[PDB]
Amino acid sequence: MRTYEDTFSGQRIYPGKGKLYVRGDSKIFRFQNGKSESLFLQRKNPRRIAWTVL
Amino acid sequence: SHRKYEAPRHGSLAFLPRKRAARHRGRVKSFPKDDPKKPVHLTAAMGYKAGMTTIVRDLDRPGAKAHKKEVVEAVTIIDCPPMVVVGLVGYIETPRGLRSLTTVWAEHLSDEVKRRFYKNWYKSKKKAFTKYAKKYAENNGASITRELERIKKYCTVVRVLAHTQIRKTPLKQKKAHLMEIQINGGSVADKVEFGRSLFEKPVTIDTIFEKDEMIDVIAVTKGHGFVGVTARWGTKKLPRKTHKGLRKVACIGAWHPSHVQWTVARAGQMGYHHRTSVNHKIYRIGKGDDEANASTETDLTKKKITPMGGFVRYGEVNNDYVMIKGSVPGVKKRIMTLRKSLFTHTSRKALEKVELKWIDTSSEFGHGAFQTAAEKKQFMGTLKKDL
Amino acid sequence: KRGAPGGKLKMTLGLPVGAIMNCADNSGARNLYIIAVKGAGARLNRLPAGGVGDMVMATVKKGKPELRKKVHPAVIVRQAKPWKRFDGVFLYFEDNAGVIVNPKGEMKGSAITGPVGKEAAELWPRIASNAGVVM
RNA sequence: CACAGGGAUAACUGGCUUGUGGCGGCCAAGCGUUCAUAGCGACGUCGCUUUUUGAUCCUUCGAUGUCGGCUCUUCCUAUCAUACCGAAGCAGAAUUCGGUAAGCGUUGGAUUGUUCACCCACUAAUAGGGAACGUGAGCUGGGUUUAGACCGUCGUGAGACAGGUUAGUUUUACCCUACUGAUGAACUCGUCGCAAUGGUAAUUCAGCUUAGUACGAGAGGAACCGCUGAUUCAGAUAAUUGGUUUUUGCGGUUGUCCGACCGGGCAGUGCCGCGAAGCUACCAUCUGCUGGAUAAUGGCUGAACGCCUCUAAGUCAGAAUCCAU
RNA sequence: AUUAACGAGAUUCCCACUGUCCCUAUCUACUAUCUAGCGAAACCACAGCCAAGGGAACGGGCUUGGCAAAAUCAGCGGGGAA
RNA sequence: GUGAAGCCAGAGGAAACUCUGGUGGAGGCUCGCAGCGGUUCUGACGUGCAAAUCGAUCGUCAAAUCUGAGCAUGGGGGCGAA
Repeated sequence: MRTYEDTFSGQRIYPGKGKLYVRGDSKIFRFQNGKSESLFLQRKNPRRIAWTVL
Repeated sequence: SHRKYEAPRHGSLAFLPRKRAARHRGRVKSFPKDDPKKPVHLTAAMGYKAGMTTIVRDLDRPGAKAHKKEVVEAVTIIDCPPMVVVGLVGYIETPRGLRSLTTVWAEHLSDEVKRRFYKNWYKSKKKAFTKYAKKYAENNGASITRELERIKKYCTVVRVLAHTQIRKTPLKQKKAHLMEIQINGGSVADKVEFGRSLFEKPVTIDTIFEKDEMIDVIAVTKGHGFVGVTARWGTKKLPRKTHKGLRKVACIGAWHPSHVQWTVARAGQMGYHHRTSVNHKIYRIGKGDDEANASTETDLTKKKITPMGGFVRYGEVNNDYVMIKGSVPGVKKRIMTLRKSLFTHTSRKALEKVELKWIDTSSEFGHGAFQTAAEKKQFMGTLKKDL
Repeated sequence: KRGAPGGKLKMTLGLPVGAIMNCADNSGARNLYIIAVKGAGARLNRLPAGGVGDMVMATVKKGKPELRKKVHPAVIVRQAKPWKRFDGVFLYFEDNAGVIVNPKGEMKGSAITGPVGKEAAELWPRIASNAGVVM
């Protein structure tokens, strides 16, 4: 057992939660909930979202 | 003429009478076969259903694909405050069946059980067992010891009367529940002696059941009001251009059968039926006094099994509990009934010895992200309200 | 013997008969049109369907004219519908792809472009020896 | 196109018959390396069935809604697959003939209104039929079968054609019974129990090992147990993933109105992003038991018939069958 | 015999799109439902549980059997050759 | 929305006549509101609001377009883009 961090927002991820995404260029993204990936697939910049860790 | 293309029937005729259950409390119909060489022991328990959560463990199944790797499974939590023994019953064999001939009660009864015998308790006089209590301390209880001698003489099976302490749960109800539990033991004299010694005493669930044991659960399922054929039995929907409704059955019978038959799907009541689900497994029996009952061998965090913010539409568990793999019939707060198994297990999958590795305690009221409040405080930092 | 992998654990089936997927090797084809599934059962009105790792009978609709108007076996390598393994994690790729194979299992092509699912790699040894990044 | 009538008389069901259609027997010339009967059978001859088509005209013309498909339940056995068995011109593998058996299954598509048929692909297998040629107050209206119109052949003409083609209104249940569920009078009000009768449920395949073993010159090429998965069906549940949005919960924005800011109205929910709770999906997760009695067949002791024989008295094993749990 | 433009004319194929379909799920408004007030019509020999028999050759009533317990509410479309 | 004849200015040519930019506003032409009509859903209702209505979607829309009052033709007769 281990924990991961959301790629878009930095929230902690526990086993069985979130999703795993693999893009065409063989890049791996991890998400913790539906809010993160809906913003990621909308081409939003994480540096302008006020609640992200980054 | 014959049917064009073959297909199996919809639904099953085994559970055919789809009417509301006669009684709210689940009813046990059979008990495990008696063996007079085992020590005396009870064979049932009863408790209340809290909720579900997620666990993580590693698998031990040689030859499988997921051998020696971690898996994720769902479990269920049952609240189990201790029970109190109230009396015992005896039965005899007759050419028409079994029948009871005697029963004896204890001297003092709690106000929980006395509520069960009344429908308007507030304006009553509460004289339930007042005249019966005088049978004690009268000729040194000569009347009572005569009935106990009768059961030792004419009876073949003995059961015990027990009730729950609903006052130790967050439930609003104050009326307790009463049932009978059969005693399987060495001898009829041993059965009565063991049963009589337990009057007005508490019994904990750890004495009845033990870890990794295969049990059965009996309860009443969730109810739905009044449903059509499409959801009740699961028939194909009619085309979009159908007049006078399209959620029905097109043909309900031939001509000279001449009556609508008992095997055709029709609308009616769904849910709230009595059901018996078998072959469930026990992962862990947790004690209520322990303050670290949700910890494991590898995760050393000190925490209890109640999630953050408590179970939804339920309080928090402060008593003992049992963790059961899978799903069981029944909504939250409903009374459950637990029974020892009738089968014989030699499957090498029911003989597995389970050891847990992690237990989820995140909030189920949303997309919870943290286990405890201290862990959340460290990550979050400090807030304005913290002054 | 009939061609159907053994030991395949159950997973969500993302593509039914009639789906058109991409081709991910240098055989010369550009798309694959699905017409059957090898392990399909029998049930009234239910379309057959398959997922990542099982063998499929397919025809090419766009590519070298030498390869067209025939029926070839094929193996799916990635699907666009989420599915979970026994470890509890849901995952999904970006598109659907497959490769042309012999009925025995040998690949017709020589190289595989892009990632491949982990289940497909384990069942078919020939594809594993040719693919790059897995999962 | 009209009127008075006809079941004294046709087109559809039902009834009697079974020539034709379908299915099953008897005799034994011959075929079958040689040898009538492993598997077939000429010339002849005895039967069964009512899913083919005819013959008849008994019942309905003050009306029984007339093709096909969709949906859903049940029954028959003349058995395609599955369990257990008997034969061979049965070495293995693959096949052919027969017995007990209807418990359980029998599919996805191209063209045609089609019933019927014909090809591609999967599968253990894609067997044959009945119920007013099941099923229109259950649907649909492609075909046939009113009135409009076109062509070909026929008729001097009006017009004809079981020849081709295009467009054409599908009504009513609140009554009785039947079925699915829900209350309930009489013997005081209650709690805890027994079980007469009625219902009943599971199904099939693959991979590893046995094994490149038995068998065979070679080519080829099995099975019992054991282990792990999958197809169709059934009963529950919502920790996780997906769907739903009137939580009109928070945010973004167009038009107009309250003098501007703040805060709001209207555009039947103005529109968009996220969205807890509840419901919900082989689009998600869990679970589905073993006793008795037998049929086919193979046997034991043993007469009738001083021998022999599974049967005559008695008796052993035994199937997805039957009855119970 | 050909034919540009035009057509709520008949027919075949391709791209985009979609709950037509595999396979169903959820939400909203007005009814259905309960109450107060008002309040009709079609239809009707008498009536209303089955199996077989014979009969004008397909009975709710006849013959032989199965059986059979007051008064009632919401749905349904097998029968009354409705 | 498109832009027919007529007209103005410039360029090429031996000539006959040809190019380029504007102006002008024709047509039983075209998209599309009110009016007029009535293709599909074979939708709603079908003892209805109605003995022909209701909703969405549709055809035409400056001309063989729509319409009020007054007058003429009367039953083997009238009138009829049939």
